Amino acid sequence: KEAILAAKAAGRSRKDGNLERAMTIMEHAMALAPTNPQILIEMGQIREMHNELVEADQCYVKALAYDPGNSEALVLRARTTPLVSAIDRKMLRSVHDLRDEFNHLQHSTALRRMMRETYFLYVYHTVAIEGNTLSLGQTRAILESGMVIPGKSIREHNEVIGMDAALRFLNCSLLSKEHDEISIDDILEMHRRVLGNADPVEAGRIRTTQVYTPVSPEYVMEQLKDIVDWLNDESTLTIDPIERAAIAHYKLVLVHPFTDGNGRTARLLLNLIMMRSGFPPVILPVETRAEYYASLHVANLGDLRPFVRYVAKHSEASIQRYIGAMKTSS
Amino acid sequence: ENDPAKVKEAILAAKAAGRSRKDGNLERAMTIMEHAMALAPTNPQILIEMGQIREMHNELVEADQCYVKALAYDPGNSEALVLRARTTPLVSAIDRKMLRSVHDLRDEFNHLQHSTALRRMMRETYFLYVYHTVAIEGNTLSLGQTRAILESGMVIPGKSIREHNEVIGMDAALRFLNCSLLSKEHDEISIDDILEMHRRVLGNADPVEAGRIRTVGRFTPVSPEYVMEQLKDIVDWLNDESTLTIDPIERAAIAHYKLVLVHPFTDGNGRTARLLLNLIMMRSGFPPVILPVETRAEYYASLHVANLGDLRPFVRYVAKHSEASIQRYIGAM
Repeated sequence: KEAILAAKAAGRSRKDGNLERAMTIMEHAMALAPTNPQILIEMGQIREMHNELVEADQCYVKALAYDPGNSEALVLRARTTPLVSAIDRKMLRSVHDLRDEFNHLQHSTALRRMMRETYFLYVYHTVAIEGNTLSLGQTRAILESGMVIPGKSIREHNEVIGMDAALRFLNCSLLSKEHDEISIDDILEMHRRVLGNADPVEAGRIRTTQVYTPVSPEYVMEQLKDIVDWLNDESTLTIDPIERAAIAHYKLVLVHPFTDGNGRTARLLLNLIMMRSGFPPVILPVETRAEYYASLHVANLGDLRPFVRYVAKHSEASIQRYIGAMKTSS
Repeated sequence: ENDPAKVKEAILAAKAAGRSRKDGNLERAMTIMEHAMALAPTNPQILIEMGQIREMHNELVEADQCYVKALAYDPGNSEALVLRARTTPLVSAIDRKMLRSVHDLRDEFNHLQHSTALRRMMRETYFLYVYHTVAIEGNTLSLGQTRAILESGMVIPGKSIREHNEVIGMDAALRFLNCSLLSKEHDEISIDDILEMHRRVLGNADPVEAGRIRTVGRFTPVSPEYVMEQLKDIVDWLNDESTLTIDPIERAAIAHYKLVLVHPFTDGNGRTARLLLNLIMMRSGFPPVILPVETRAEYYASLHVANLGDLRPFVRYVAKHSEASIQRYIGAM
């Protein structure tokens, strides 16, 4: 409603009134105002006034997605986009050189720290982000002792077990160098181990219905082939590894080829890709769940950049955290 | 290599006696030959003697069993051969009437009129079946724990996750058996039916291996093509009309035996075999057949004898216990 697109004009000369007042007005605005392009635009330039360029550009993109042809949105975005592109391009450059500077030594307990603790960290987070109520210590207990944890459903245990299986397959098959080509049967097998224990009838099997902002119809095998082909194409080595990974996750989640287990397998694929590219394990932490899902939402509006920024953020914070570990361990 | 001397003097003592007076008799001879048995189970002389003692106490089927083992352990042993020659047609008579008795008791199970007391039992029989069939394979979950997991969706903490998954998987397989493989529209038993049962048996506990057969420009004795083909031979034998003319119980025992010997899966063979047994028995109008874990030894003992060439003890075993099953339902009314 226009109570506050009208006050969006109150916030128009509040925006050319130079005040956190403008911001006030735009915030009560936004909280009450969903997909209305004028409101998004106003919010955008207000953000831009607070030197939030990428957030502003985001507002403009959402406005344009909800309203194709909005020429004010068009002229604002036309100006913001190239800036956002430079910024993102060495966001990537930065995480990459921080990666090259990770590869500075082979110490046995870099093996101990990294491999072991980040393995359990990985499994924990990947199932927790989907809603699993297991703790890290309980996840670890499950993998090492295989006894049952009090208060938890057999389904949660099984999600953990499945993930361990999938990870092991990934490591002892798809992460060798002799395995230079990623097959479609490999994605099927990853899903089969991911979901096997929790749902044996559906694990490793393509869905045979449509799901309820939609997802691709059951034309489905072809897109899987597409993904596989794209991964093995030589041109795709010229793309930034992180963007490559994000795009894999995105393609798979958008195809949504299984009845369940799509997200876990997508993060798995992401992780596979960047590990084959010399990166340590990438953990998308459960505390950032909201951000994660939020950015995926924007990805279905046609903008993959929030998600790329997300994956960048967390592979960088990950590597950064390891370094620090070594530095303290002196 | 060498039996202990005490066995030897057991045999020389027993070779000069066994007569009908008061300074020997039965259990004088028997206790001795039994201590001997306890020290040398595979000694043909002890088996033969023990046998003739059994025959004297009107334990014909057991006597015959002794002779069969003696001849199997000692190929060409004619003492065993002639003794068996006397015992065999009698035990055939005995067995045939056992089977007849079990069959008439099955016929009177099917005339029991379905009530709300019966469906109670039917439902409880799921838990009972799953418990026994997994306990036999070594699962340490209790009947109460099994029931709690299947009926209440509980979980026993501090206990193995794998055992939970085995319980759940078996229950799945059993439900599949009842709601797909018993519909009269099915008739033939396909290879996919056995595969589907295995896929449900092992699905939760070991998903990578479930419904999957264990796996020639080099040496190899095993081949997916060869194991698959042996399975095909099994199913074809099951659906062939000639084999419909044999007693369902014997058909079931032989099925169990054949599957266990091909052993087409990396694991879950025994469970799937008991399942197959049960499927066959149910399509012939029997209630589920529960081979109780309390009788585990007997179970394997009979299977032992099967590998010596004699499927009769096993047949007698499954007959005994389907009779106890039907009896479970009959007696509860």
